[PDB]
Amino acid sequence: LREELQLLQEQGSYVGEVVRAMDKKKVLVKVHPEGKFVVDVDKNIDINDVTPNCRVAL
Amino acid sequence: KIKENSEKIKVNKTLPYLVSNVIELLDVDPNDQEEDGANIDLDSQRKGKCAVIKTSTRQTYFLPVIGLVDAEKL
Amino acid sequence: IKDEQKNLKKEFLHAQEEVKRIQSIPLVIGQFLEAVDQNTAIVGSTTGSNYYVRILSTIDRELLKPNASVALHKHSNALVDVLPPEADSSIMMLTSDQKPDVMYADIGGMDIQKQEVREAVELPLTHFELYKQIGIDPPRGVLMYGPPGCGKTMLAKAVAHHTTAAFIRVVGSEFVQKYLGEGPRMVRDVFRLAKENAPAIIFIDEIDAIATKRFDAQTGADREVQRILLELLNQMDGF
Amino acid sequence: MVLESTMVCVDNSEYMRNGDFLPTRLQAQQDAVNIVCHSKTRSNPENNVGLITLANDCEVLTTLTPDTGRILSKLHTVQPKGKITFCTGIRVAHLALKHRQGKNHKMRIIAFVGSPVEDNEKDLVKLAKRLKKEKVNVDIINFGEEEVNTEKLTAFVNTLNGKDGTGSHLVTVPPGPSLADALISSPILAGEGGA
Amino acid sequence: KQYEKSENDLKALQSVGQIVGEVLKQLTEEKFIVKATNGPRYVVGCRRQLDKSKLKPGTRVALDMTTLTIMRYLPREVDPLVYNMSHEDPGNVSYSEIGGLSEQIRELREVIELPLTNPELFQRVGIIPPKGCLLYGPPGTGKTLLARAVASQLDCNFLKVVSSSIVDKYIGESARLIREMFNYARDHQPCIIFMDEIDAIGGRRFSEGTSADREIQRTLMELLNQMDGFDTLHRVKMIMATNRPDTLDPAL
Amino acid sequence: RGLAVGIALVMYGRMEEADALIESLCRDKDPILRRSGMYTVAMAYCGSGNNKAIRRLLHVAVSDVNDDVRRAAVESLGFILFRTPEQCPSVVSLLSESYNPHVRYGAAMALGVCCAGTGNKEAINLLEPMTNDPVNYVRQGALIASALIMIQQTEITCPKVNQFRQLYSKVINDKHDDVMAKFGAILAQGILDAGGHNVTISLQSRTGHTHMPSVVGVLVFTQFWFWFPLSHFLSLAYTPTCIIGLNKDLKMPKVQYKSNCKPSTFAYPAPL
Amino acid sequence: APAVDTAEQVYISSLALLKMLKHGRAGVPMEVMGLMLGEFVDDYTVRVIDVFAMPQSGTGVSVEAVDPVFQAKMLDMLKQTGRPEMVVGWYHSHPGFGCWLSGVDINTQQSFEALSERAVAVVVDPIQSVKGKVVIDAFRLINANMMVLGHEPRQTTSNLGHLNKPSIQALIHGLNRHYYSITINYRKNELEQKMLLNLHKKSWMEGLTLQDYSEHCKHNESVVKEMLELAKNYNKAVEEEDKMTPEQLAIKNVGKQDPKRHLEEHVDVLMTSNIVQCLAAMLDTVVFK
Amino acid sequence: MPELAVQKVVVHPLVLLSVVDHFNRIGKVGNQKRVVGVLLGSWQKKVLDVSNSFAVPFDEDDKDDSVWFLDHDYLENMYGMFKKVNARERIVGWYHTGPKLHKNDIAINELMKRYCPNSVLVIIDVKPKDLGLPTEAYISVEEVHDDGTPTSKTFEHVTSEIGAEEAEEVGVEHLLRDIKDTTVGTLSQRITNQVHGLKGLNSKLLDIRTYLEKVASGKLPINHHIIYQLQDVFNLLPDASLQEFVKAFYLKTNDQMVVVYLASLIRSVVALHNLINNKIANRDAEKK
Repeated sequence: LREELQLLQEQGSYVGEVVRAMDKKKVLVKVHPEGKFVVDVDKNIDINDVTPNCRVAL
Repeated sequence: KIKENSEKIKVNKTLPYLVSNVIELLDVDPNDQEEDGANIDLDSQRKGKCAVIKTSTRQTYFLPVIGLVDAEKL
Repeated sequence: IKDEQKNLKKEFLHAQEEVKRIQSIPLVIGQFLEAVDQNTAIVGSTTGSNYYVRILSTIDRELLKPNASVALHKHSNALVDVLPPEADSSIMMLTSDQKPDVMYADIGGMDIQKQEVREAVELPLTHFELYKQIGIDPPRGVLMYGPPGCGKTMLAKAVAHHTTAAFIRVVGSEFVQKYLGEGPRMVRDVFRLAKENAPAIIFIDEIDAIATKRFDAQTGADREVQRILLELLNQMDGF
Repeated sequence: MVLESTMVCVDNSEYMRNGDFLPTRLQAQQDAVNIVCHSKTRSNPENNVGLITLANDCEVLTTLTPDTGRILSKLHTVQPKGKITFCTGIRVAHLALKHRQGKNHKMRIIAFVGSPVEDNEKDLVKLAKRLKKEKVNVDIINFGEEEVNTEKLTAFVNTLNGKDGTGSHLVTVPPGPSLADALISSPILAGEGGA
Repeated sequence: KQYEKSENDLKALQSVGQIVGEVLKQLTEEKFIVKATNGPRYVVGCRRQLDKSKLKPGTRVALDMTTLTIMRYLPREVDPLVYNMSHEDPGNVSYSEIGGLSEQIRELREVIELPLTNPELFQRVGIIPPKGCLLYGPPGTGKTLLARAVASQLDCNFLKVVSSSIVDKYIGESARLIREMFNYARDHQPCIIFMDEIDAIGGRRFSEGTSADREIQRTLMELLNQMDGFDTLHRVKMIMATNRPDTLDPAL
Repeated sequence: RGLAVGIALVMYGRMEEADALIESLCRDKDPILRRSGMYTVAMAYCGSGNNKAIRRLLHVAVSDVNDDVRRAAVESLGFILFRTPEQCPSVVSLLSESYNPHVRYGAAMALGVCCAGTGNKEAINLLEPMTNDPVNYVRQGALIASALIMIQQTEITCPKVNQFRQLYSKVINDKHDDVMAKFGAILAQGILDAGGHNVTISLQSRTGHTHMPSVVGVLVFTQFWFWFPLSHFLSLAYTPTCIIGLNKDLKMPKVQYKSNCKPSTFAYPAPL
Repeated sequence: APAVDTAEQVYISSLALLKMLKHGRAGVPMEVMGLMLGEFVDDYTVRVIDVFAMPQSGTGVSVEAVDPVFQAKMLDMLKQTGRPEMVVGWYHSHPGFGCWLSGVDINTQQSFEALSERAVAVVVDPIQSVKGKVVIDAFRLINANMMVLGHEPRQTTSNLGHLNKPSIQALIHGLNRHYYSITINYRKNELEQKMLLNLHKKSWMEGLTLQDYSEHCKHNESVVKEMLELAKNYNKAVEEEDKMTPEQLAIKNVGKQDPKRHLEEHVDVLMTSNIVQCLAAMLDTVVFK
Repeated sequence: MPELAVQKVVVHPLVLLSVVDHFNRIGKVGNQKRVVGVLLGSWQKKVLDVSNSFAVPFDEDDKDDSVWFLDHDYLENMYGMFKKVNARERIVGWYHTGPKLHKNDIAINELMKRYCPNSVLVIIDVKPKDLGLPTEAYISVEEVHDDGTPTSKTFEHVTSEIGAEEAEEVGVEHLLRDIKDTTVGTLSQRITNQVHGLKGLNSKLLDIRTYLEKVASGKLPINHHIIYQLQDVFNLLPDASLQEFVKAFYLKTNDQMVVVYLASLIRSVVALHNLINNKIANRDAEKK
């Protein structure tokens, strides 16, 4: 319970979807109400374990 | 002393600053609006010269207006 | 150790006060899209922006699971708490504070039309049980057509006045807001109020300025109208 | 005079309202309290006064303040049905003097008696023993125990002085005209210590 | 004066600037749900001090941005364009000029002047008083002038409105002005609302349109619902001036 | 704080007589006084391990949510039980689970003292998750307690000392970071190397029954959360681990003795 | 340096914790403050004997918030009772920020700091502090320049830490720089505690007091009817319903309006009420008759 | 000025706590003497919500209920500083340090009226008495008796309850080394309240009983009103005792067992045959 406030407090979040996934170790995501952004891959999800048009959390 | 009290405001006061327009001009008392009763019979409305402002980002912000150029001119 | 449990429960209850502060204001209201998993879920806040956010102490997917309002904490955007569907419904059940000026004293005629509307609109509200039983399938929406002034809205107005309730009047320019993203979010809540307190009537005065079969869809202004129509269709099956 | 907490006890009785001291005592004492208060304040201003009624059921009108206004107000009105009860006023003065707004001062009681005492010989010797142990003294402006009574006070006053580090004084104002509003002549202008 | 700025500004900085909101609906008078004019909906508190009665669905509140408790009460909803139109009356306009056409001025007068003093006069006959005067007349007659003149004479509050100032790029901003011109007019009753050249707001049936047309049908839609719809006009009379009415929607 | 440890030394080998004293102290109004009782039983009961002593410490701990009494109680148990040191990891584990990280610091200590001359397998693994935890004071208890059991043994034979050396060096260099983790790493370093690997703090004497100098020095030592100099008392605790001859003429005669050692598995360590 | 500078534990008396909280709560959302009256003992004990509040305003927790009228007036009262105290420091609530100091707080903290190096700024729980169990911490605020000189580490020494985050990493950076959650203990004795434990004297009557029998009998009847409904749903469920995840359980074992839970709540409330209501009436009857 | 304006006294845990503190601090004025101090909170209203209390200098001589000193200045200044901070804050009344009810308090009540309308007598004791709070609330009532003077000034008890603000309540928990003993909540609390009532009932009967013996021989003064009310308790004599029973819980437990047992039973069948193979696995897993 103690830990939950720390996890819970965060800058926020966004929901985007992978438009395209590179071979440069960046992923093309469009966040739904804003424009497109090119961003580095995380530990959990990267190019080999993603297929495009899969909604992904940020 | 003015600069010192103003000092917390002064950091926000500098760049960036937006522009906006005046939905209404509210001419009331210079400082402290009326006091409401119930449990603790004292102020919750402390509004001095005030303006209800609509920004041009299509957002609305309430703010108590500066005592140097008052609401009344606006 | 049996005593230690009892003390740990004491520590627990004091520790619970810590979650309780995030659970209280400031809070933002969102709507639950669906639960992808326990610890995190996909939610859509009332800004027309969607966030992937955490669930505080693994709240049960029961009456959370289908489309409902939920409480989120503002400064984190986290899903702290749940709200029922009735909470944060846009406008209240109307035609009990904004009743029309018209009765069946303005129209005594169009007899066949009068007979039809009363059986179709008024009666399933009263006795759903008789209306299902008879061999007419459960209530679905009505479309009223005609040339201007014929009283398509008039018969709807008339019936709503007599009832005093089971009617939500919404203006079709209330869907729209100044500020983008909010415009479809409005539609869902108001339309949802009807569903919880069923049978209830959602009556739109003039469906046009939204029911365009053509959108420009290049300026933000056009896009927003296109988003109201898109929500509407989805929601129609939802009722 | 300097570092003193004072309880001025105003007598309110059927006796204190006569034409004994022109025009009537009620006006005459009002002049008298202003002269003692001011006199003490004038000497060095660091003394304060309080107000208690010596007579009947004790009431604390005021605790320590310099203010003359309160003494002047209490004095003009008097109960017809009142009479002195010396024991209650001494008891209460001592108790009040302990707690103070300005707290540093020595304990002295100043009392007006414009009535013959209504308490017996056992009572008067009892009170004198209490005053002496606490080393808290009473200065008395006495016209009252002259009225149809003997001066019981006279004995106590001598005993109390010397031993106590506070002073007591017997101030004599003859019964009938002699004034009792022209206080400068017979000193109880300020309370004197004994040490 | 400068010391004064600092103190009044101090109150705002607590909140990190206060935000306008309005009660989206009353669920209780302690916890309200508020819709924000800056955008998202919230569930907010109320002060243990504030009179609970002041806060209602119709009225506006300000909230702390940092703890969403209703900090204070704000007056009703208003639009800056409306506020100036109502406050001002330039030009004035003499009644004498429209004159000599005098019979035609009477017909107008029945709708505009009589319900303002009392609606009782029309109530007596049995029927609600008409809403919305359409002045039409060959070019250059005085249609716009007639509206202005009768108003100037009565000395009741008068909104003179540019109809090409009602529409703007931003969507539902155009929806807001029409309900707003009436709402201000209802607050300050007895009143006259004048829109000149009603053609600007008037749209067609469209849906082959442009963005400009897109906006026009929506203003058109809102006007119907306030004017003769479920909502009604207790003494606000609306004066329309038109050179040729043949641009307006068929419902209108 | 100083008194609270103090009442305990003078009661040494009272056994049951200490019970009346701990109960009173615990009954007392002030929360600080409740801590002072725990000391009293800790010193007195050593040289035994009895039912009587344990039951009251635990009593204090459950009745009170209070962070200090729980942590306090757990340490004293480990001293009573070191006359059958195997019992201690079982009981200390239950208490560590609790919501207060405070209890955990004491848990670390309890184990340390019990095992201090020679330990168990179980005692080391219990301590080990606390070392990793990033709550500063739980990590602090863990690191110091580990050093005590391991004392006067070669760094090669132990993998844990080698690990701890790397950890120590980074934390001491950082100046701005919280004091308790720094203090755990250093106290545990200094102990390990102690006397160039020649002094031990024995769990109990090598004649048969409990080392007095070790128990006094170690008990005050456990406190350094407020006022640091108390930790130095650990000098009194050290026991020399070699025999020294003596004879009629007042000389030392040459004593050769057999020892379970080889110089081909044990050689003089140096830290980092 | 021969400098003291260290972390200061605050020993809070029972009147002082309850009073500060009360003020803080009353004050929401406007930031409210007040002075700590006390005595200093030891060399890091600052004891708050008592507290008073400076008025509730939108201008508080500023050097403008402290009024000479209220402070003097308040001090004068204490003298007649004969209580000598010094201004040990100041307490405040921020209900639009956590249990960390904010920018507006800094000017006030500095003035008290210069006056007494043993005056602290204490943030007291209001209702905004996310990590709030009524965790009160006292901090002093320095700047970056001072830290590199090495003034900063002194302050941090001799305290037990604890991590909070009620407003993201920016708060944490300031939190570490300050003292980093300083330990607060409370001075109490057994007599004061007992007064706080009991709600009222009236429990003596009230514990015994029963409604009307008819109403008790109704309660039993209402629950039974409720339970009877849930029963059908239990029957399918029993085949599993030991499974993790409520989403999965929703279909399998009727995890949508969970029958185990509904039944357990109905049984607990019914149980305690029926026994207590029977026991009371029956016990009273034997004593009275 | 009104005495009658109380029927409910709600007191914060702060005021109750505050008196305990003032006894020692004030310089131990009390014992034979008394310390009465002002109560700050809501007044001019029926339900009294006491926010706070502070000590006022008082020297009491009990025996003679005509002699006392009370600080005249204290009430005025103290009310003004507090008012600004919270404007509900006014002078609610005064506390008396017991030990219980007296007649000496009657004399004391009259002077309080001139300063502020109040006459509420709250007897907050610093000495533990009662299983609950040693606090009583009293409202001055006028009743006629026919044993003594006609029309007496006396006290009828009026119900006392407690409050607390939300932060303040969590604060009450923080100081305690417990949460609370009772709240009349779930299964566990609810019984604790019943046995607390029963002990509380026994304490009540004894006060009245001991007193009647004393009237019977060795005279104490009596009132017609108290004597009548006591007689009434005998006269009212209950009727018959019936109804109330449950058994519901056993089904809940029983159904619960078969759901947890489902897993156990399956584990039992696999586990037994596995038992010799498990030794090689366990060793291996444990080895590294």
